[PDB]
Amino acid sequence: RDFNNLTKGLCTINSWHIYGKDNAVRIGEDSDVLVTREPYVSCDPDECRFYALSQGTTIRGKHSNGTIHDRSQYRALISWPLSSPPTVYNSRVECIGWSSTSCHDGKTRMSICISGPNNNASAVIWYNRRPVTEINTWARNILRTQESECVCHNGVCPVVFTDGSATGPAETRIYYFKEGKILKWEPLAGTAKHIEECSCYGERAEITCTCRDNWQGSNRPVIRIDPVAMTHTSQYICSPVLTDNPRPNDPTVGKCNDPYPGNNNNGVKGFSYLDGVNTWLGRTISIASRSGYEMLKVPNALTDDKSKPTQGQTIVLNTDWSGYSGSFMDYWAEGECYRACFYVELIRGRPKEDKVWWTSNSIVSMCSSTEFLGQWDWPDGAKIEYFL
Amino acid sequence: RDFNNLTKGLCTINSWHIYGKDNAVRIGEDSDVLVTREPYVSCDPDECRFYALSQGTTIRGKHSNGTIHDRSQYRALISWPLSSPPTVYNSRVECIGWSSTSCHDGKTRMSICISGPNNNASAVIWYNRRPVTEINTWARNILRTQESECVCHNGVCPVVFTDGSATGPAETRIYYFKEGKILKWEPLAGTAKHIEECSCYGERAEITCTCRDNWQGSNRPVIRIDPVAMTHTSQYICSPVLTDNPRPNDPTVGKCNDPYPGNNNNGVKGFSYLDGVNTWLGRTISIASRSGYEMLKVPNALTDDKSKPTQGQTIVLNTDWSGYSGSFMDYWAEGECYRACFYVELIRGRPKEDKVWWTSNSIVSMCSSTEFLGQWDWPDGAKIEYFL
Amino acid sequence: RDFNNLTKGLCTINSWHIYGKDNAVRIGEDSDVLVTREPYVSCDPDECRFYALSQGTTIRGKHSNGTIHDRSQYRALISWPLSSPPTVYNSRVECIGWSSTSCHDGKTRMSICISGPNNNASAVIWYNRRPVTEINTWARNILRTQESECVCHNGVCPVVFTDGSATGPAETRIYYFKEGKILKWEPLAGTAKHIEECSCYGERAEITCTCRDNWQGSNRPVIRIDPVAMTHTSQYICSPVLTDNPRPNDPTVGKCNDPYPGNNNNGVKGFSYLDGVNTWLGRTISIASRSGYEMLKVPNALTDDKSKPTQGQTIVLNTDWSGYSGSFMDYWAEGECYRACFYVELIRGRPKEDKVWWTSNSIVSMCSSTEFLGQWDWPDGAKIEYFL
Amino acid sequence: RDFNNLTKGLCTINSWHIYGKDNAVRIGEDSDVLVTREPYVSCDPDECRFYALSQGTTIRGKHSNGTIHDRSQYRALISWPLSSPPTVYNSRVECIGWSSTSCHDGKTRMSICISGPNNNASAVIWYNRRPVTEINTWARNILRTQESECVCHNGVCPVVFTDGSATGPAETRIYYFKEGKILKWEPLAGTAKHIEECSCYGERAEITCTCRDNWQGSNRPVIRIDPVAMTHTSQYICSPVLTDNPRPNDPTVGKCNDPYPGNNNNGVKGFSYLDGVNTWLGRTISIASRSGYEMLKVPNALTDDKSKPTQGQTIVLNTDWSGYSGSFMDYWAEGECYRACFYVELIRGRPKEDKVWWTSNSIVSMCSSTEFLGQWDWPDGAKIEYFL
Ligand SMILES: *[C@@H]1O[C@H](CO)[C@@H](O[C@@H]2O[C@H](CO)[C@@H](O[C@@H]3O[C@H](CO[C@H]4O[C@H](CO)[C@@H](O)[C@H](O[C@H]5O[C@H](CO)[C@@H](O)[C@H](O)[C@@H]5O)[C@@H]4O)[C@@H](O)[C@H](O[C@H]4O[C@H](CO)[C@@H](O)[C@H](O)[C@@H]4O[C@H]4O[C@H](CO)[C@@H](O)[C@H](O)[C@@H]4O[C@H]4O[C@H](CO)[C@@H](O)[C@H](O)[C@@H]4O)[C@@H]3O)[C@H](O)[C@H]2NC(C)=O)[C@H](O)[C@H]1NC(C)=O
Ligand SMILES: *[C@@H]1O[C@H](CO)[C@@H](O[C@@H]2O[C@H](CO)[C@@H](O[C@@H]3O[C@H](CO[C@H]4O[C@H](CO)[C@@H](O)[C@H](O[C@H]5O[C@H](CO)[C@@H](O)[C@H](O)[C@@H]5O)[C@@H]4O)[C@@H](O)[C@H](O[C@H]4O[C@H](CO)[C@@H](O)[C@H](O)[C@@H]4O[C@H]4O[C@H](CO)[C@@H](O)[C@H](O)[C@@H]4O[C@H]4O[C@H](CO)[C@@H](O)[C@H](O)[C@@H]4O)[C@@H]3O)[C@H](O)[C@H]2NC(C)=O)[C@H](O)[C@H]1NC(C)=O
Ligand SMILES: *[C@@H]1O[C@H](CO)[C@@H](O[C@@H]2O[C@H](CO)[C@@H](O[C@@H]3O[C@H](CO[C@H]4O[C@H](CO)[C@@H](O)[C@H](O[C@H]5O[C@H](CO)[C@@H](O)[C@H](O)[C@@H]5O)[C@@H]4O)[C@@H](O)[C@H](O[C@H]4O[C@H](CO)[C@@H](O)[C@H](O)[C@@H]4O[C@H]4O[C@H](CO)[C@@H](O)[C@H](O)[C@@H]4O[C@H]4O[C@H](CO)[C@@H](O)[C@H](O)[C@@H]4O)[C@@H]3O)[C@H](O)[C@H]2NC(C)=O)[C@H](O)[C@H]1NC(C)=O
Ligand SMILES: *[C@@H]1O[C@H](CO)[C@@H](O[C@@H]2O[C@H](CO)[C@@H](O[C@@H]3O[C@H](CO[C@H]4O[C@H](CO)[C@@H](O)[C@H](O[C@H]5O[C@H](CO)[C@@H](O)[C@H](O)[C@@H]5O)[C@@H]4O)[C@@H](O)[C@H](O[C@H]4O[C@H](CO)[C@@H](O)[C@H](O)[C@@H]4O[C@H]4O[C@H](CO)[C@@H](O)[C@H](O)[C@@H]4O[C@H]4O[C@H](CO)[C@@H](O)[C@H](O)[C@@H]4O)[C@@H]3O)[C@H](O)[C@H]2NC(C)=O)[C@H](O)[C@H]1NC(C)=O
Ligand SMILES: CC(=O)N[C@@H]1[C@@H](O)[C@@H](F)[C@](F)(C(=O)O)O[C@H]1C[C@H](O)CO
Ligand SMILES: CC(=O)N[C@@H]1[C@@H](O)[C@@H](F)[C@](F)(C(=O)O)O[C@H]1C[C@H](O)CO
Ligand SMILES: CC(=O)N[C@@H]1[C@@H](O)[C@@H](F)[C@](F)(C(=O)O)O[C@H]1C[C@H](O)CO
Ligand SMILES: CC(=O)N[C@@H]1[C@@H](O)[C@@H](F)[C@](F)(C(=O)O)O[C@H]1C[C@H](O)CO
Ligand SMILES: CC(=O)N[C@@H]1[C@@H](O)[C@@H](F)C(C(=O)O)=[O+][C@H]1C[C@H](O)CO
Ligand SMILES: [Ca+2]
Ligand SMILES: [Ca+2]
Ligand SMILES: [Ca+2]
Ligand SMILES: [Ca+2]
Repeated sequence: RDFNNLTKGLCTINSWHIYGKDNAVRIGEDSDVLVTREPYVSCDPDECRFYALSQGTTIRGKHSNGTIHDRSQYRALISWPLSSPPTVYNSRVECIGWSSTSCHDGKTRMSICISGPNNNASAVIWYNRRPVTEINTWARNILRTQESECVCHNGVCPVVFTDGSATGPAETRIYYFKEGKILKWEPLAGTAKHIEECSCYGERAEITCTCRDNWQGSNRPVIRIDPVAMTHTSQYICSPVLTDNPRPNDPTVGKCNDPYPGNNNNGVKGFSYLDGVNTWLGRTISIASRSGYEMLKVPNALTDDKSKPTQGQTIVLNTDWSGYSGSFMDYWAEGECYRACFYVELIRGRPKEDKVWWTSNSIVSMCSSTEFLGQWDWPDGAKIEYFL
Repeated sequence: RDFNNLTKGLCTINSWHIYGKDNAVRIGEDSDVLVTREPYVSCDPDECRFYALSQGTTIRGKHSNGTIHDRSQYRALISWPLSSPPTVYNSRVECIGWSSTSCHDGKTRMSICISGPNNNASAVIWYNRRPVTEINTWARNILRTQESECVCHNGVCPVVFTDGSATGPAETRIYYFKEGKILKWEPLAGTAKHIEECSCYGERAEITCTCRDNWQGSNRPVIRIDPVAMTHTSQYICSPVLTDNPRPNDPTVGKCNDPYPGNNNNGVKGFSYLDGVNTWLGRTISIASRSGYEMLKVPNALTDDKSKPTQGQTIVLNTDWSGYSGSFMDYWAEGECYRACFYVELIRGRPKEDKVWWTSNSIVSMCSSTEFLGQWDWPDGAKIEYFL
Repeated sequence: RDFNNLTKGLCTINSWHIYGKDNAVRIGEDSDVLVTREPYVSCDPDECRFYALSQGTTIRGKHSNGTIHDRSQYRALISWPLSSPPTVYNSRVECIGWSSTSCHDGKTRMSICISGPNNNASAVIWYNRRPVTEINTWARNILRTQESECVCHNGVCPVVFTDGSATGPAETRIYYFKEGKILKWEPLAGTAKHIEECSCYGERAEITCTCRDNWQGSNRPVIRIDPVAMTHTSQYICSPVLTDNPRPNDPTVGKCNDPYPGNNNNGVKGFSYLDGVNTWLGRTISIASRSGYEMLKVPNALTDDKSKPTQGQTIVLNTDWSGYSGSFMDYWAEGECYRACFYVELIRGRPKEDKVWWTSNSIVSMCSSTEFLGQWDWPDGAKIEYFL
Repeated sequence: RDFNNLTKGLCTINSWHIYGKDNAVRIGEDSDVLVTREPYVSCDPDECRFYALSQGTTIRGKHSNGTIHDRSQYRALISWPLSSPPTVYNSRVECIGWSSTSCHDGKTRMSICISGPNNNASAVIWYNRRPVTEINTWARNILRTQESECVCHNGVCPVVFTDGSATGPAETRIYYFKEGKILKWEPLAGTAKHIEECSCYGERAEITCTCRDNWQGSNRPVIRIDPVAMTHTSQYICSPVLTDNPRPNDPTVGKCNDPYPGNNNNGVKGFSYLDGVNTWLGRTISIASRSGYEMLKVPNALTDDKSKPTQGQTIVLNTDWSGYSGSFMDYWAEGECYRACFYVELIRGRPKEDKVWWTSNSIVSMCSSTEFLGQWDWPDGAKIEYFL
């Protein structure tokens, strides 16, 4: 009925409780589960759902052969009920394409899918399940966006896009949408040197995005957006607790306004919640591959170039595969504060498990507790050998 | 609540963006997907859906053997959520039969299915999911209709039917329905010499249908209908850019009031949007078979017998199978103009791929953009060899 | 909102048009379709659905072995969307048991299932999807009811039950329900000598049921019920056009108040519409087995012991299996009269096709037209050999 | 709209009628049915549903190997339509974990899942499908709860938890929730010496729970809770009709305030309805294993240490497997009294049927009748050999 406004601050994060888990690959071993990757979670005022890019085949289907590839005509943004698997029979298609974002503004949902060949991609912006706006590639090199939910304030839903090189300077733009229409866009500003796959959350009328510097940075760039003034800035997380992957070993002092060097041309989508002493960072446990996942409480990580962990929680053991992770919150829960949440994509199959011809994932997701809860670990749980 | 009125003109068509794609044959390789053909798309005020004639079997089922045949007791008009595949578990049956049309008048949906043996077929007209009117065969030779959506204006939904020869003069009638009841019908008038499978759209209180002259014409007949006066006329697209299939090579000058010769007794359902300089024609790229699909901007194609393309867009490469194509619009979108849309049926299996015993299709669909968007191609994507 | 009242007469029946067909056995060859038998159709004010007794297994499942048996703990009344098949994933369970009826009174649905061993069965009467009343066996011999929809008038929904011998005198009772509670019951009166499986319809405040005399009659008993006075009478169809199965050949004169002899201890559920000159009878074409199905217009069949057909329609060829048939109408359609409808169960498998270990059916259903429509035939369409 | 209040007494229980049965294992032999255990039933004001702990795999799936284990990261509370099976495509996930309860307070549903390793488990309390409260393990030994529905009165929904030894003293707490928040909790009081898996029901503003003393008792402990004062007491069922399993043979005199000895360190979840002369107890027929199930009318069982059966009903024969059983009622049915209901879990597979590698169940459920209804027995019905 009214546009949602970001009027609350973050709740105190003292631990993470289990929120949703779909066990998709385990169940998909013998049921009609779509192959996916690049999942996320997003809430409407009455329902929270799982989202992902389908590969337009089931995991047991012969067409799963080749699904390591990221961009094909057979991909689509799909959504499905929380903690169910993305099946053929219960998945709703939001739009067609191989890069996406989606968010509800309090009245209805905007969803964005990019499709096309590398040199001629375009974004279609859907609002209230109708296409409204289209945006053509500006740099003719894989126009691409967040792969997790956007955030809205009073109708204004900013979205970060990047078009251009994955291994050198690219052209990043912030579009400010309302009802699916472009109110304004700006080129990237501040000191972030490369931006991909922003993970965003909203509190007290401000939107914070933690992104992936694929080119040089093992610290993560951060964009902070004012959705009333429609202006932004960017920097890196200052902390020596480095949160991309792959990455070098943690130093004692990080970098605020430049990429922390050591790994070039690679990375993973990730997120953080940056809120003074209430600051938690996600990362893979391995510095080498997408294995393991932990949350670390790192007070003032954004602004303190020597901040180190004061607390932590294991999400996925380093003997289990992880993948993309990102932020969402239920902006429509009752209560005085917004409860931080996140998901981790648990990638199975290629390239690490190459006895199968497919790549897919399942999802685990947690939200914060003000309790100090006991931890478990949350692996995908499938036995690859069953698929041989 | 009120009947919809065609009060808008067409938006400017500067390119086509991806709208929906179900990847049915790829997914159907290992999931319970119904065999179909003759698909289309149609919008209600709150939802747009895929439609097709089911063959009353799954593609992996042994009963798919023989589904090259067009008319059996096991066919039905089914609909299903946009870009999902037509599965056993998510397909809604509209009515029983082997030829159909369907359209929403703003209050509720009329759907029409024809069934019966060739010499004794009948149409049942459903309105608000109840049968209301029945129409018996008048020429005792395969009573048949549009195979794509009809259009309504103030409750009046005209529908084109043909009964009689596919290879000689036949009896074409235009019925004017309201709430499922016959207000009036007229025999075909104007200069179109044979009519099948009209693809219709509505703008500024007028309904334009592009049809298939199966008997002699490689140019397409056009019926223009006034749904207030309930009168119509017909002619052919004047343009030398010939849009049936199979067809001869394009000439320099077309024919306005007669079939353009060169191919007899064959054709394919197709469509155009005819709007002065804003005129786009669809066709197969091959002149010989249902391969490839392109959109061509052909200014004043309807009225200019020498008009040639000023712009174009590839939809399906000539190394991929196409099939039937037709028009629909979301008459209930917000905004100042109606956004032209279309689908292309991507036929797989027999007769061209005869190593399988079945015939089926999947669907791709696009709508117009006022941007000049980059193009991709959109094949079915299934590997027939997986089905061997 | 209000109880429905039977305030209309029957429409003129000049032919039958196709209404619904689920092709369940064809589709069930390779999808998760439940084994059923004893199907029917029943309308709510907003929706008409298919109903049947499930056998609590799929047709391809190993537990379909043995489903020739009528009464087990694994049966339930299920319903599902019109013309879809009864699948595991789309079938709604109404209640548990192996004999049923169901009807909507304009406010909500009453459904009745009987379960139990032969000597200790009981009916549970559900209303608004809650159990309300229970009725214990009175004759300790397979308490059983209509296997097709009941009819309501001003809240009053009479239902016919029989308890006792299938091959001799039994105890038949008519219960008058309102909101699931017993207002009254009466023992069978009039001249019908044995009653099973009544097929009912309602017009002008009167409910007519055509039933099965399993003991002696090849003519069908008829119960006429006044749902305001809650009284009834019974007789047989007088016509020599005999409509049970198996049966002797048709005579020239039938019997009004006694069973027409020639076949003992056997029969099939069937129906008629008895409305003066507007009278149509259903029967199997074979006098020997459940093969073929036709509708015959037999003016004054109920009251004229020499009435013969003046018109007819083939529904199922005598080279195709039929089965149970029964009546329903959409009491909530718009218009001045009620449109007669019926279904025919198309039984496949045992005992006639004993190369499979299962028994199941699919459904075909038609409603009357005031047109003289062309006829087709409507077989199940499955190839038993595919199931070997 | 308003919180439900327990304002009715129990209806007179003269027998039990069949309520729901899903036949899950029979159907699951060839369809995508999830492996479960620990099922129950719970009503909302408009719908009653089946609930269970999923094992995050189908029964035919290779991941069903190992599902004898109770606690894994792949378990979740799921619900699904009454008498349908828990399939991949129709099961709704309530929350993630391996121990649960759920109840509707008249406005919305509270659901509670516990997850974690044995020494660090936590409960998450969901209300209106959002997480609201979290409770950390207090005794670091498998925090666990009812495995059947809780009961609410005026918003207050008490829940029994136990943390600590299964074979010695443990710490049992009663939490009083409202809108998902903790109003109060108390440590267990009264004379019950060990509490697990309480089966609860509500009448005349009082909640009665029959539980499992795993440590020493073959009589069942009972907790009676006042949800207005938020206080409780506990004792055992006094009756010599002993209702745990395994158990010694029935004596002539039971124990009111102590465990009846004979079996240590084992038991099964069960229930009773304790209402003076209207008192019925459930138990397994075997004293040795979870085989058979009967209901016994035992007047004043709670308070009379010599009470013996005056009536009974067989639910499951002693030649069929049973399992957990528990109580629920439809608090929103019309009428002057609440109708007692219960379910029995029918466990199949390991450890008793060890030719399969899985453990699963199906469900049967009954409600009371004021009639003296004939009895049937209600086995799972699957043939284990089909799964070999
Ligand atoms: C039941 O559940 C409980 C709740 O989960 C669980 O208790 C939790 O236990 C976990 C696991 O131990 C704790 O997480 C750790 O937290 C560490 C920080 O806390 C320490 O440091 C603080 C600041 O000085 C102290 O305040 C704090 O003390 C207080 O709390 C204590 C409770 O544990 C209590 O006993 C104390 O007396 C006191 O009150 C405490 O001493 C955190 O540092 C640690 O993370 C590091 O270690 C992990 C390896 O285990 C790494 O995976 C992680 O990445 C961090 O180390 C890496 O990075 C650092 C920063 O750069 C580097 O310095 C390190 O060298 C290391 O770097 C290497 O590895 C990297 C990752 O691979 C790589 O990138 C680098 O390049 C390099 O190779 C962990 O998060 C959690 O906080 C506890 N929670 C609570 C509320 O207590 C309990 O155990 C369970 N109970 C049972 C019975 O099972
Ligand atoms: C990224 O995305 C971009 C957007 O899609 C894409 O750019 C697009 O490129 C396509 C593919 O080239 C363009 O489509 C073509 O459009 C042609 C018409 O445009 C020409 O002619 C105009 C009129 O004289 C000129 O105004 C126009 O110039 C302007 O625009 C230019 C941009 O391309 C610019 O460079 C110019 O300087 C200027 O500003 C331009 O010169 C259209 O004619 C063509 O269709 C024909 O060709 C296809 C074969 O390629 C056939 O499949 C098609 O059927 C048409 O040819 C057939 O039919 C004609 C009519 O009868 C016959 O004359 C021909 O002989 C031929 O007939 C044979 O074949 C038939 C079909 O099989 C058969 O039936 C016959 O019997 C016979 O055998 C095509 O549609 C598109 O317009 C561009 N869109 C835009 C906005 O620019 C860009 O390339 C992508 N970028 C990258 C980097 O990949
Ligand atoms: C396109 O669609 C059209 C619409 O469906 C279709 O036309 C229809 O054609 C069917 C099939 O022929 C017609 O059904 C038949 O109707 C017969 C009754 O009509 C006749 O009798 C009337 C009364 O005297 C005449 O008024 C009537 O004449 C009028 O209409 C004519 C149109 O056909 C027109 O030409 C005339 O000039 C005139 O205006 C007409 O003469 C009906 O009797 C018949 O049923 C019997 O026959 C079937 C065998 O074909 C049996 O299966 C059926 O059971 C009936 O016969 C059995 O039972 C009788 C009663 O006891 C016995 O007397 C018989 O001996 C026989 O009994 C044996 O078999 C039993 C069943 O197995 C068994 O139980 C017994 O023991 C014994 O063994 C049939 O229903 C239909 O009415 C036409 N509809 C219309 C509107 O015209 C048209 O053909 C299709 N067009 C094309 C081009 O394909
Ligand atoms: C059609 O449907 C009808 C409705 O279901 C069905 O009739 C029902 O029949 C069942 C099965 O017989 C009845 O259930 C039994 O009820 C017994 C109690 O009723 C008796 O005792 C009363 C009190 O003295 C008498 O009032 C009562 O008489 C009245 O009713 C009669 C109707 O049957 C009528 O004929 C009379 O004239 C009169 O009006 C009647 O005499 C109940 O005791 C019995 O339960 C015990 O027996 C079962 C074994 O069959 C055990 O499984 C069960 O556990 C109970 O025995 C065990 O426990 C007792 C208590 O400790 C011990 O004393 C026993 O020794 C025994 O203990 C062993 O076994 C235990 C379990 O394994 C073990 O734990 C122990 O350690 C030890 O090893 C049973 O519930 C039902 O009440 C009838 N219902 C009605 C309304 O009539 C009818 O038969 C069907 N009709 C047809 C035609 O099929
Ligand atoms: C899931 C998994 O086995 N992760 C291990 C981790 O347990 C660990 F052994 C590791 F060496 C690592 O990268 O930390 O190697 C991973 C595999 C490797 O980095 C890419 O092949
Ligand atoms: C899909 C496909 O292969 N189309 C080719 C086109 O690529 C092309 F090669 C063609 F020759 C054509 O008709 O244009 O032949 C088609 C096949 C043929 O016309 C019928 O067999
Ligand atoms: C379906 C079918 O084949 N019906 C034929 C009918 O075509 C016919 F040949 C018949 F002889 C008949 O009963 O009319 O026999 C049926 C089979 C038989 O009565 C029982 O086996
Ligand atoms: C289902 C079943 O066979 N139950 C029988 C009962 O029929 C019975 F024979 C029994 F001995 C019993 O425990 O009563 O043994 C059960 C199996 C045993 O207790 C554990 O293996
Ligand atoms: C939480 C848990 O492990 N519950 C299991 C249950 O899954 C189930 F497996 C079970 C059982 O079947 O007996 O026992 C309980 C635990 C007992 O109550 C002893 O404390
Ligand atoms: Ca990087
Ligand atoms: Ca032609
Ligand atoms: Ca008979
Ligand atoms: Ca015990």
